[PDB]
Amino acid sequence: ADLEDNMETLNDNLKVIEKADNAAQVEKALEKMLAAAADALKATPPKLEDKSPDSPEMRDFRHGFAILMGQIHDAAHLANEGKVKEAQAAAEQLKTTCNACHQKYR
Amino acid sequence: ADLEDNMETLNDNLKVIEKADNAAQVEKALEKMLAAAADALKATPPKLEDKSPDSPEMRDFRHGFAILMGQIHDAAHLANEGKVKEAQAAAEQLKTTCNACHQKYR
Ligand code: HEM
Ligand code: HEM
Ligand SMILES: [Zn+2]
Ligand SMILES: [Zn+2]
Ligand SMILES: [Zn+2]
Repeated sequence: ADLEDNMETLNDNLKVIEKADNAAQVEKALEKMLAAAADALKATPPKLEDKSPDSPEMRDFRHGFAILMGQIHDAAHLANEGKVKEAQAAAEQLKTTCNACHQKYR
Repeated sequence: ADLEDNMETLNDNLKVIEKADNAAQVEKALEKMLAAAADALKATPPKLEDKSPDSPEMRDFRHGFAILMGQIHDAAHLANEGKVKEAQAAAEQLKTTCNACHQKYR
């Protein structure tokens, strides 16, 4: 998947998490988000097309996913434990990260 | 990249880290390692080449990388602060997460 498709995946699954009945659905949705975030980390977003691979901006971008994958992983543990609404709230607070990178780079 | 190439990148940077001259270099290598761990996440190891991508084995396999990227992440911050030494000792203990996975799965 390219970046836009990976982002849609992060989007489709946050939606699923909000409305899931049970832990297993939340946990799965979260696995799917982890994979997409991971697959997207190597992308070059259109706004940063003209900076070098090793530029502070590109490194910042990559670090944005390291945060995101970190919180996703944590949300995965809560859901894996059976804690549905804590997991759903962990998915909601992830949005800070989505937003802080869209402000800079989308 | 394929899994061999990613593991090569992991091993390689650890040796760049073991003998780095400044914090910048430790940070750069740790970052390269995070990206190679990100990319490897979705590989299927030869040990599980017959297993479904959603088997319990493959799940536990992907967890190993989630854990490893977390620890790389924290090591990256010690590097970034400029605590070169502590970062070098941090990277050395990552080998636990390397061997732990290798022993189950390589
Ligand atoms: C789970 C949290 C996130 C959600 C729900 C999300 C959602 C989205 C959506 C819906 C789009 C529109 C793309 C399309 O039309 O298919 C998009 C674009 C984009 N996102 Fe995210 N995102 C998240 C996290 C992030 C993070 C952490 C970063 C950066 C580190 C990021 C970087 C970008 C960029 C650069 C674009 C523009 C892509 C392009 O035009 O090629 N996103 N995102
Ligand atoms: C910094 C930590 C790690 C280092 C330095 C490392 C290094 C290596 C090396 C040198 C190899 C031999 C393959 C080659 O010749 O390149 C290898 C293979 C392998 N590693 Fe790692 N590894 C690390 C962590 C992990 C983790 C966390 C996992 C799984 C969660 C993993 C899974 C595997 C597998 C499945 C192979 C066999 C692939 C093959 O050679 O066909 N490794 N790794
Ligand atoms: Zn892809
Ligand atoms: Zn960080
Ligand atoms: Zn974990």
